[PDB]
Amino acid sequence: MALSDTQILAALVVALLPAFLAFRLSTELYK
Amino acid sequence: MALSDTQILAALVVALLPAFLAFRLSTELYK
Amino acid sequence: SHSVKIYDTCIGCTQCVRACPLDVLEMVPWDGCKAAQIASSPRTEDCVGCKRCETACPTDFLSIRVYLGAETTRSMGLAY
Amino acid sequence: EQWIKDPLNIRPIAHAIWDPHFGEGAVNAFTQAGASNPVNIAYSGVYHWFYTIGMTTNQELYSGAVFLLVLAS
Amino acid sequence: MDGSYAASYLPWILIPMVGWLFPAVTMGLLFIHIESE
Amino acid sequence: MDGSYAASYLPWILIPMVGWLFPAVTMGLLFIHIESE
Amino acid sequence: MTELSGQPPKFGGSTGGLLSKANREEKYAITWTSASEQVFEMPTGGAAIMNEGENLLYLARKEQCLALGTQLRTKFKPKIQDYKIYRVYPSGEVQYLHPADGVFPEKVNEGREAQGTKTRRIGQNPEPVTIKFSGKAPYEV
Amino acid sequence: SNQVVQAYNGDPFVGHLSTPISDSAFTRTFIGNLPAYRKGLSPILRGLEVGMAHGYFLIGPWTLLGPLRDSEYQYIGGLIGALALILVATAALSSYGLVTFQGEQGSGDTLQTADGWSQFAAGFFVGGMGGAFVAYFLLENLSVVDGIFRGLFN
Amino acid sequence: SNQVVQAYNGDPFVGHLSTPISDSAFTRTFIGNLPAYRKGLSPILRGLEVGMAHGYFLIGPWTLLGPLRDSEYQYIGGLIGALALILVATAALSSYGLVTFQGEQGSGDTLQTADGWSQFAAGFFVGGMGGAFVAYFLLENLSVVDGIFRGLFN
Ligand code: CLA
Ligand code: CLA
Ligand code: CLA
Ligand code: CLA
Ligand code: CLA
Ligand code: CLA
Ligand code: CLA
Ligand code: CLA
Ligand SMILES: CC1=C(/C=C/C(C)=C/C=C/C(C)=C/C=C/C=C(C)/C=C/C=C(C)/C=C/C2=C(C)CCCC2(C)C)C(C)(C)CCC1
Ligand SMILES: CC1=C(/C=C/C(C)=C/C=C/C(C)=C/C=C/C=C(C)/C=C/C=C(C)/C=C/C2=C(C)CCCC2(C)C)C(C)(C)CCC1
Ligand code: SF4
Ligand code: SF4
Ligand SMILES: [Ca+2]
Ligand SMILES: [Ca+2]
Repeated sequence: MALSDTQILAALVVALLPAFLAFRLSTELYK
Repeated sequence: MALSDTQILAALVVALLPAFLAFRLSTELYK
Repeated sequence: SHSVKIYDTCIGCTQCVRACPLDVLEMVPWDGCKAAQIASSPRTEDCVGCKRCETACPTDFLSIRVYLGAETTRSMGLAY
Repeated sequence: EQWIKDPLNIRPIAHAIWDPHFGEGAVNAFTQAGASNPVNIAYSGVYHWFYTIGMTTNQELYSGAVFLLVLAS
Repeated sequence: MDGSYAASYLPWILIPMVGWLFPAVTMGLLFIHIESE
Repeated sequence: MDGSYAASYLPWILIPMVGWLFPAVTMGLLFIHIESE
Repeated sequence: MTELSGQPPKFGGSTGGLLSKANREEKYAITWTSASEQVFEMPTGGAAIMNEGENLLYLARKEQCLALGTQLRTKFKPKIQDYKIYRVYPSGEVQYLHPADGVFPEKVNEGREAQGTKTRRIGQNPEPVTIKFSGKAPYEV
Repeated sequence: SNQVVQAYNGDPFVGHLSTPISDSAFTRTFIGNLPAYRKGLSPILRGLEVGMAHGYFLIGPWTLLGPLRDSEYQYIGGLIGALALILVATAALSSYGLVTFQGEQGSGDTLQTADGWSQFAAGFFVGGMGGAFVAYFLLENLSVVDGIFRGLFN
Repeated sequence: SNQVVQAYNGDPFVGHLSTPISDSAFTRTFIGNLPAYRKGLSPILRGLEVGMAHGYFLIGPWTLLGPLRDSEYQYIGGLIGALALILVATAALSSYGLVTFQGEQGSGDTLQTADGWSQFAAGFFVGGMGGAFVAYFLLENLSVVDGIFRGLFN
């Protein structure tokens, strides 16, 4: 009934793109 | 009735001098 | 570089000069044909050996020959 | 020396095998013609040649190998 | 894999020599030779 | 110390990463940035 | 001759252009005088906007420069026949290559010299037996 | 304008494109700060940096996929294979610097010089065998590393 | 003529003879391509090359003839003896370069310069202890090396 390892890895992959998008926002907020 | 290790090492030593003589022939054929 | 030799069978039809896309051939004056001109190749270090001058020539066994000799950066046609 | 005893059934051996990529099947299948090391069955005619010439022991044709090394030198 | 013949220790060092040590120094010497001026 | 949950192997590498590998390269990048000209 | 006067044409940039041979061994440069702001296809790849007036374009091989000269002389109704192809070294020297005599090589003028002209047919060439070890060529000698 | 891909370094006749993969700000601040490219280093240190990340990962494909993963000498065979690969690697690049930088000996950009590339070869060899031996030592004592990351030696 | 031994480098007053051992083609292309003599290297790389062949063979006389060949700690005592010898060796040659190249600091032939000989000392130490540890590691795991040369781990 608990979670699986593939759900945790999918959560890491689906949170990888907020890291890229926050990197884009931080870069354009610096300049 | 088979060979011995000293016969193999003597074969290597008696074939060492064709290596030196072919090295001499290759050097004088280059020049 | 290649060697472009031009023989005396040339009739001065200047097809080979306008066919070569590298400006090695050029028409010099002459007195051995009706057109009174013959092709000549001074800039043979720029010839790649493409033999496009030996496709537009009207004589039997065409009067211009390109003997493929040594190679270099120009004769191999390299942009690198 | 084991080929001249019965040259109708036993197989001649060219040389031995020493590549380190052999597993266990390739060692248990290449130990042919009665030899504990992996060998390679000779298909050239050197054994029938050396028997027809009159060579019996390995020592005389080893001495022929040393003689040909000197002749090549 | 072993050797029933005499001097079984000798292909144990001659197979890696002619396989690696001879062609590496041959290609090294040849690449130094054919690319020098 | 282990993990009864799914993917117990993952904090085993994420705790030293965010503890050492993230702040060392963050302080390295920041010290290179704030002291350059 | 020694100085290249011109402006670069309007071009977005390509990949088949000047490689690392340009700043190391040699490159080439074509200069021509346009009439309008038309469009020409460079042999590097794609199209470019030919600027008005005298413009300069850097290329990597002489064959690309002569292919551009053919495109300038045939594929335009104001036929541009006043282009100059130079060879630029990384040392800075500029060699006037084409049409260096001043007139095009397709027509004849006085001042040229017959270089590489034989006085025989190809059937009158010598045989490679008589010059078998002279080191020369059967067509040269 | 709003176009993100432009000509490389202004002039549009060099065969390259200023592109968000090629010539973005992040690329020219990350590739330009890699050890083979960042300014102010001797080639011995930058070769030592390049060598360590290459030695550290070459242990992997032989300890997990090599022929000695059957037996108990797994990491020893992995280290031996990676030491052979880095020895061949430094032989190749030291012979490259031996044959390429003979002659004119250009002054600037000291990595592309014969003494510079030989310093790079010495650095690559030290970092290569050191990264290989550290990855071997951290893979062989994996029970110790697991014990000091889980905290069971207390 | 047919004489094979001549004067050294033309002039017959230098105390040397151009000889098929001294000044043959093979000698001046083999000694001249040894690491201490071939051109285009920094002294750190050529010291690292000289150090490796010296560390690799110094394990031998103590693992086969040293006093620890009786017990099971044979190769450990051989490595310890060779590490002591290479440490004394690099102490001797670094002190040599410390005391010989003080003063005028001649420009050309960079090996015979104080910074050059100190680079040679650092290279000799790294290659020395590395060749010693590799020969120790390849002698201690000799069952592994015999298994991967005979091919019995498959
Ligand atoms: C990955 C696969 C692989 C590899 C690497 C090898 C490798 C080898 N096998 Mg092998 N083998 C394999 C698969 C493989 N095998 C398989 C699947 C089988 C079937 C079961 C066999 C069956 C087999 C037998 C039966 C024997 C070998 C032997 C050998 C060894 C050759 C001895 C040697 O070095 O001579 C040197 C190699 C050569 C001379 C060949 C190279 C020829 C070159 C390319 C041409 C010349 C180039 C140029 C002109 C000169 C070189 C230039 C250079 C100097 C710069 C060698 C270690 C033999 C052995 O143990 O040695 C006695 C042997 O008897 N193998
Ligand atoms: C040309 C003939 C010839 C050929 C094809 C081979 C082939 C072989 N020998 Mg071998 N051998 C030869 C002559 C030859 N041998 C001679 C004359 C001797 C006496 C010194 C030996 C002594 C010898 C030993 C002691 C061993 C081998 C082994 C081997 C095998 C592995 C390769 C190796 O390590 O060799 C390396 C060989 C040597 C270092 C010495 C021989 C070198 C010969 C004299 C040079 C041959 C010149 C050749 C024609 C040059 C070709 C030029 C061409 C590329 C243009 C391989 C089957 C090994 C084996 O059985 O493994 C299972 C092994 O342990 N050989
Ligand atoms: C012809 C000769 C030859 C020989 C003898 C070998 C031998 C070997 N190959 Mg191989 N191979 C060859 C040709 C050859 N190959 C060719 C032509 C190819 C291309 C098709 C391959 C492709 C290939 C692959 C893809 C693989 C092998 C592997 C192996 C090894 C199997 C066991 C192992 O993991 O070793 C362990 C590794 C070693 C023994 C490496 C040598 C390191 C030594 C011990 C260090 C000695 C250096 C020392 C400090 C210097 C001494 C100085 C000297 C002067 C004394 C074995 C040593 C397998 C492997 O894992 O090898 C890494 C493997 O996966 N080979
Ligand atoms: C902001 C909310 C938040 C907080 C406070 C934490 C806190 C923690 N997480 Mg975590 N996590 C989060 C969100 C958060 N997480 C999200 C959204 C995910 C899904 C990808 C995860 C996935 C995750 C895993 C898979 C693991 C943890 C673990 C942990 C613990 C150890 C730290 C660590 O290794 O994290 C490292 C976390 C990551 C590499 C991914 C999460 C990064 C998030 C998305 C960034 C949060 C942005 C943050 C607000 C920025 C602050 C800016 C501020 C300084 C100005 C720690 C309790 C570990 C644990 O349980 O150990 C016992 C562990 O294994 N987390
Ligand atoms: C927040 C994160 C964090 C984490 C995860 C740890 C974790 C640890 N601390 Mg620690 N510590 C922290 C914060 C942290 N600390 C802070 C903030 C302080 C200051 C108050 C301290 C002060 C402190 C002291 C005073 C001591 C520790 C010790 C320890 C270790 C106990 C077991 C041990 O001896 O390890 C053994 C050591 C290690 C595992 C070191 C890491 C070496 C790794 C394995 C090598 C990997 C490098 C590799 C080559 C590079 C890989 C590249 C990468 C990209 C993959 C443990 C690893 C004790 C200790 O002995 O640590 C040395 C100890 O005495 N810590
Ligand atoms: C090209 C296809 C291919 C592949 C994938 C393999 C794969 C393998 N072979 Mg193999 N082999 C091949 C062709 C291939 N072989 C051929 C043609 C032959 C000759 C006939 C052999 C002969 C052979 C032998 C004789 C043996 C193997 C063995 C093996 C295994 C271990 C070898 C090893 O450690 O590699 C080492 C490889 C490396 C060190 C290179 C790693 C490259 C990395 C991963 C690239 C990473 C790129 C990165 C992800 C990109 C991003 C980087 C950055 C930007 C982040 C492995 C599964 C051995 C075994 O035991 O089989 C199980 C073995 O004994 N092979
Ligand atoms: C007999 C003299 C002698 C000795 C003992 C050595 C010993 C060594 N050399 Mg070496 N070398 C020599 C002469 C010698 N060299 C000469 C004359 C040249 C000029 C061609 C070179 C050029 C050279 C280069 C370019 C490199 C070495 C390297 C090395 C070291 C490890 C690799 C090696 O060669 O495998 C041990 C093999 C032997 C001892 C057999 C010697 C046979 C020939 C003469 C060696 C030729 C080297 C060859 C080009 C590459 C070999 C590597 C190979 C194993 C993959 C080792 C300490 C490498 C290194 O680690 O440096 C940092 C390296 O990159 N050498
Ligand atoms: C000069 C004669 C001599 C010789 C041959 C030996 C030999 C030996 N002594 Mg010894 N000893 C001697 C005098 C000698 N001793 C004296 C005068 C004393 C004082 C009274 C001692 C006191 C002594 C003690 C107290 C002990 C020994 C021990 C030993 C043994 C091991 C030592 C060792 O590892 O050496 C290390 C040597 C080296 C690292 C140098 C190697 C030199 C190499 C081989 C030269 C190579 C040149 C090369 C071949 C040329 C070509 C190079 C290139 C061109 C190819 C060894 C058999 C030990 C033992 O256990 O005895 C069995 C021990 O405990 N000795
Ligand atoms: C993040 C990221 C990335 C990256 C990734 C990767 C790929 C990484 C890698 C990593 C790695 C790959 C790492 C490694 C490391 C290593 C090291 C850390 C090493 C060290 C070494 C040592 C420690 C050694 C030492 C020594 C000894 C022991 C002895 C001998 C000598 C010497 C001294 C050398 C990318 C790019 C994608 C992008 C962005 C993101
Ligand atoms: C052939 C010949 C010869 C020679 C011989 C001999 C004498 C040889 C030697 C040899 C040897 C003597 C070899 C050796 C080698 C070595 C090596 C190969 C080493 C390596 C090393 C390493 C691998 C290491 C690494 C490392 C580590 C591990 C860690 C620390 C650091 C380092 C990085 C360093 C003569 C002259 C007579 C003449 C002619 C012929
Ligand atoms: S094409 Fe032939 S005939 Fe015409 S000008 Fe050229 S060489 Fe003479
Ligand atoms: S080979 Fe080509 S470049 Fe040379 S003359 Fe003929 S057409 Fe012109
Ligand atoms: Ca296995
Ligand atoms: Ca003892």
